[PDB]
This record gives sequence, structure tokens and C-alpha cells, in this order.
Amino acid sequence: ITGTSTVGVGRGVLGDQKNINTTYSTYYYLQDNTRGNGIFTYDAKYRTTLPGSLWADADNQFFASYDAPAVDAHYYAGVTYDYYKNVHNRLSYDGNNAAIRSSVHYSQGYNNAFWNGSQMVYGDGDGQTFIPLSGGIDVVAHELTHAVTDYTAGLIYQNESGAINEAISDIFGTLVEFYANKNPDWEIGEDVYTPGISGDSLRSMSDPAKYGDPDHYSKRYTGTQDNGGVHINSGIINKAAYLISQGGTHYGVSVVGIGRDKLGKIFYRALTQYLTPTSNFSQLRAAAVQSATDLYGSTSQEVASVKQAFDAVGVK
Ligand SMILES: CCNC(=O)[C@H](CC(C)C)NP(=O)(O)CNC(=O)OCc1ccccc1
Ligand SMILES: [Ca+2]
Ligand SMILES: [Ca+2]
Ligand SMILES: [Ca+2]
Ligand SMILES: [Ca+2]
Ligand SMILES: [Zn+2]
Repeated sequence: ITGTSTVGVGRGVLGDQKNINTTYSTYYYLQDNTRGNGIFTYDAKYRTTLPGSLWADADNQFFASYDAPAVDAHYYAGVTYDYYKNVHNRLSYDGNNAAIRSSVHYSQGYNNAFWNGSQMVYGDGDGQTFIPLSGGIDVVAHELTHAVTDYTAGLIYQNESGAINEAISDIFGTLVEFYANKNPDWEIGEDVYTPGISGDSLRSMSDPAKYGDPDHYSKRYTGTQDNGGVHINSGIINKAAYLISQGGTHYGVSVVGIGRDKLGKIFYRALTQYLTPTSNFSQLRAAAVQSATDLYGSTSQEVASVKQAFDAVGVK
């Protein structure tokens, strides 16, 4: 909408206070004009018609329980935008400052979030498996990263390409979480997963097997559930990415860690310059090796570490 840029204040899903960029025209709307061609957050009002209504508020204060998922979707989309712009020189998900749209309060008791091809969508959870999912910065960045993938590599959402698609979202979700630097870890969704259980998460990148996800190619799922295991086999690539950054010895194979920033550079370059819609794990290895070669040189530690990490997870 046309209006003047304003700054509201509110509380997120976890009860933390934050400022948010809004737009005033009669109402204060969740429309952040400070980033690209805007970040827009919508109310789906417990239904499934999208996007719903652009979030309108009378006083620019967002402290109601109903406001919390909107506050976080809006704010964390901003953080994710900043990560891609500041770290990778990428302007929004399409590289041309496309407007970023999110809807919250999608459906009832909805234990998921997704990119629908045009926008991000967040359930409120059922209060047992999840609380409102936009409360997780890694979750928000995971969803926006699907848009980035779709505009770049275009990894088909099934089987190996789909598992790479998923891992890319977990990897950049985590790198965004570290970028914001509030309780960062290599776990996925811990802030909004199972409020009755402390210390767990939806997935782990550092040890995918803690939740039964594979950490080696020999343990890959080959069935048909979950689009051929896209949220399962992602563990193999998540583990490789974790090893590249942090190092470790895994099934007897030692990896020299090179840090998060270099992991991000290598995977961003792979995603945007080398991967294609049908890339498999072996092709991802080749893309990461080539990307590290471009950035750091063929004889570099970075290239050696990429090879070690894929060796460790059984991907040749
Ligand atoms: C429970 C499994 N879900 C996830 O892993 C994350 C949310 C996590 C990070 C909390 N959500 P996601 O991977 O974006 C869900 N994917 C998904 O719904 O894709 C199917 C689809 C495909 C095309 C259009 C719309 C939906
Ligand atoms: Ca208000
Ligand atoms: Ca965390
Ligand atoms: Ca996390
Ligand atoms: Ca939990
Ligand atoms: Zn995903």
C-alpha cells in the first residue's frame, strides 16, 4: 500500500520484544519498505485461502498473542533479506528485489510451514508438536531459501535433487541463525518444536541420526514417502555441510573444518552457478568442489575439506 514508513514495536512468539518496519495509511500495516521492494506480512485468519489480508493494526503496537507469529515472520524475513544482501550480494529471492510475502495463522493446528511457489506460509502448530513456526529464525530462513533455490538451481522436489533442495534450506536457515547470533546452533526448528520437550529439534545437522535421519549415503531412504525422503535424506548433505564448517571424524574419515562463512560461500556459489533441477548427490559434490576451486584454488584446504566431507558421508 501507499503510505509512510513507520516503526512499530511488539513481541514475538517466544515473548521477546522487537521493533518492526511498518507502513502507515489509516492503519499501520506489516509492510517494511526499507528492504528491496518491500516485505509484506498477511493474516490468513485460520483459513487456507492465500495470502489473506495485509496485516493491519490500529496503533503500531504488536503485543497481543495473536500478533506474535506476524511479528516474527515479518522481522525474520527482514533478517534473512539482510543476510542474502550483505553476505551474498543477492537482492531478495529472485536477485531483483522481488517483494517478499508471508502469511501467518494458516489453517488450524497446522504443524508446518512452506513456500507455495509465490509466498511463505506458516501454521500456528497444534501446541504440542509445534508452536507458531515463524518463531524460529532458522524456519523462516529455510522457507525463504526455498524461493532462492526455485529461482536459481531449481532443484526438483523429490529424491536426491529434493534432498539437496531441503539441505540447502537447512544450511542457509542455520547460517542465517548464526548471522543473527541469538542462541545459534546446528539444529533445525528447536525454538518452535515440541514446547513440552526441552533440548530436542526437528532435525540435527551435527548428528542427523539422533532423529533417525541418515548421516551416510549407505543409509539413504529409497522409498516413496515424503517425496522420496526429501526431509530424511537431507541429513546426508546436512552432515557433509556441518563437517565442512566445523570439522570432525565421521565413520573414520577426518575433515578439517573451514568455518561457516566459507561453507556459505561454497554452497551459495554451487546453488547459483552449478546445480541444476536434476542434480544428484554426486553432482552436488562436484559442484561444491568446483565452487571451492573457483573461490580458493585447486590446492586449497577448502577444496580438500569439501572432498573429505563428502567422502565421510559416502558421496563420490
Ligand atoms: C515437517 C517438515 N517441514 C519442514 O522441514 C519445513 C519446516 C521446518 C523447517 C520447521 N517445511 P518445508 O520443507 O518448506 C515443507 N515443504 C512443503 O510443504 O513442500 C510441498 C509443497 C510443494 C509445492 C508447493 C507447496 C508445497
Ligand atoms: Ca496493536
Ligand atoms: Ca537456536
Ligand atoms: Ca537452529
Ligand atoms: Ca522442544
Ligand atoms: Zn523445506
